Amino acid sequence: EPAFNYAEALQKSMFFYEAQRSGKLPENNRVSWRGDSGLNDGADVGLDLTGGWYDAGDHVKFGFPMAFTATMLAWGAIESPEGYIRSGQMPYLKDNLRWVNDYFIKAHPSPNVLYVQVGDGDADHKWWGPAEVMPMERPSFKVDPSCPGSDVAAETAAAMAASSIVFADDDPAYAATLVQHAKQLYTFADTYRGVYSDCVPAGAFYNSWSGYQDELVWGAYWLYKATGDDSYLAKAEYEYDFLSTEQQTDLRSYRWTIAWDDKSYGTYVLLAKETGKQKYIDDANRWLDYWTVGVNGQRVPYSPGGMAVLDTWGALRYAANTAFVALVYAKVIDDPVRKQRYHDFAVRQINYALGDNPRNSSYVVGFGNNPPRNPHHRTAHGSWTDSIASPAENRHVLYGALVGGPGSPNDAYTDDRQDYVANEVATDYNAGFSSALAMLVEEYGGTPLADFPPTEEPDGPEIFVEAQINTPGTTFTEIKAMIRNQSGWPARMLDKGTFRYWFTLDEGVDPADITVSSAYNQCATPEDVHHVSGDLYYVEIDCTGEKIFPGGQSEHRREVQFRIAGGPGWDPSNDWSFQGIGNELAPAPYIVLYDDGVPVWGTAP
Ligand SMILES: OC[C@H]1O[C@@H](O[C@H]2[C@H](O)[C@@H](O)[C@H](O[C@H]3[C@H](O)[C@@H](O)[C@H](O[C@H]4[C@H](O)[C@@H](O)[C@@H](O)O[C@@H]4CO)O[C@@H]3CO)O[C@@H]2CO)[C@H](O)[C@@H](O)[C@@H]1O
Ligand SMILES: OC[C@H]1O[C@@H](O[C@H]2[C@H](O)[C@@H](O)[C@H](O)O[C@@H]2CO)[C@H](O)[C@@H](O)[C@@H]1O
Ligand SMILES: [Ca+2]
Ligand SMILES: [Ca+2]
Repeated sequence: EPAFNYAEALQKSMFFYEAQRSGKLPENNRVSWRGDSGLNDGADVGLDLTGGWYDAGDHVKFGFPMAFTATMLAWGAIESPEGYIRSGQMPYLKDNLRWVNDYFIKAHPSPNVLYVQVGDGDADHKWWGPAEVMPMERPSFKVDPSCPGSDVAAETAAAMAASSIVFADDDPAYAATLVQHAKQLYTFADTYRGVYSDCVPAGAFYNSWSGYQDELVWGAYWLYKATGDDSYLAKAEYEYDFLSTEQQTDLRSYRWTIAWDDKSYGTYVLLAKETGKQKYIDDANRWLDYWTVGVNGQRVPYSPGGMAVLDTWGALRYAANTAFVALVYAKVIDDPVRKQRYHDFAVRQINYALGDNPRNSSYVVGFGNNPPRNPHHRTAHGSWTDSIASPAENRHVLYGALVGGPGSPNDAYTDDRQDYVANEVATDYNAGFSSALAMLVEEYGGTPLADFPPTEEPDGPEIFVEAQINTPGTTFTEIKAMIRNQSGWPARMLDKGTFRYWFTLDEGVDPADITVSSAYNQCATPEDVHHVSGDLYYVEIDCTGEKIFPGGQSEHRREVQFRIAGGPGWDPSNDWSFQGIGNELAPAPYIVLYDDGVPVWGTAP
């Protein structure tokens, strides 16, 4: 039996990806706390750019890492389709890949034009709240021959190519369409050279630190696989010689690893696997050795707990990416010693992430023992006051998300939501991780949870009305009502609200003489009252036009003070809406709040 249930981890990983979706969500949506969002993406350029994935805990749709994630996800499915079949996750993987690939098609309106970003990094990062109610404008950026982006373009080509292979048997039509798009994108990237971060304002988030050379090799190889066109393999091998060497030696880079920016490492193994040339094998060997035994005395930093810590930001992601590729290489190399080394290294790194560490805790949200509970994720947190600090605990469980983890080689970590360097989550963080999981399911087995996902229930009323007697009076009843929108299942706008306060006509009180005034009212103040039947009447406060949403202190609520003066004879004790209203602001169950005529809170007479 496996040390950890890899099938379950994988199953949750796929759920995470579904939680990262943007656009109009399907009817079959598994994440109850996610609603439609980014519905006007692309409007600024008259295009429909809805869909795709939110990059991390933020809401900007960064094309570069989104494309990479897609390729890594497809890669793992090509390596171990059995792993996805066994864990019963194959349909979800295809579903997730279809989601991001549909978007890529939407974003490629012509052969040499690719939209690589929707949203502004700074503006988007200045606000902290659920995606469904984002209040900022989201500009769409692109790359064309006038300002190319060979890296992002070639990656998107690789993404669509690799996926076409996955859909090949299921949807030959779809597969063909991805292949067609991929060729155009690769051509565009090879013909118009350039770094995409020179054209789109993503440099502060996903700067093209290595250039496009690695993507030209990467993209070529994958198109080769999808098409079978030998010229593509030729293209890859040629471009391979132009890869980055290290410091002073003529040796190709071996001290880092494959991630959204640098695909050099992937190509070492991929071409070695394809051709079997010593040239590739040496590079792949040197890289994987630096991560295991070391080369020339140098070795990637290791913690006492056994974790390979490459950098501070998203440490587990790097180790996980290497763990996957290592497993892939472990099957092609004949060397018994190396095969063991790489394979054992991979299982160790994945196991560490799943719980086998000094803290004996999982680093995969919602999985294992003592998992993280507060990752740096806006929608998962569910703040309604534009604050990362409130509420204390994330209101949702982002099942399957792999956190950054220990940024230093000391196995230390603190589940702090405000730590985006170690506690943020991301689509690419789970890319290499998921592929490794699929390989491990095929080998060590595991079984998915029959009843998953659990259906979360709201942590209280989401949209309600609170009230208290503002000023005591005997010929009138002055109320201080506070409309609230703290929704999270999912977050929703409340722009057509109205509420009713029912009261009973008293002996000696002429309705004609009843007045409704206010000294402070963020909504409208009505002139007359409304007779229902008999002695039953009601005051209607109109808040339509007011955008009440869980995204700020003043945004989520509307204060309405209102005095109903009836003169001598006025008696609030027989009034329906008055039941329960004390001197402290508290939910008023008898004041009905309506969203466009539909009751959302309270009970009517
Ligand atoms: O020089 C060594 C090596 O560098 C490689 O590039 C690194 C780069 O040095 C490093 O700064 C960068 O760090 C990224 C990180 O990988 C990424 O996960 C994170 O993403 C953020 C994003 O910036 C936010 O906007 C938001 O969306 O959240 C996410 C997740 O937190 O951002 C940081 C900073 O940009 O990673 C690069 C890739 O490893 C070169 O590729 C390599 O060739 C060099 O040898
Ligand atoms: O880019 C780093 C990190 O920023 C996070 O948003 C920050 C924002 O950059 C800062 O100006 C503001 O004061 O605080 C917010 C919240 O920490 C963003 O949420 C991360 O995704 C991103 O990785
Ligand atoms: Ca690159
Ligand atoms: Ca009365």
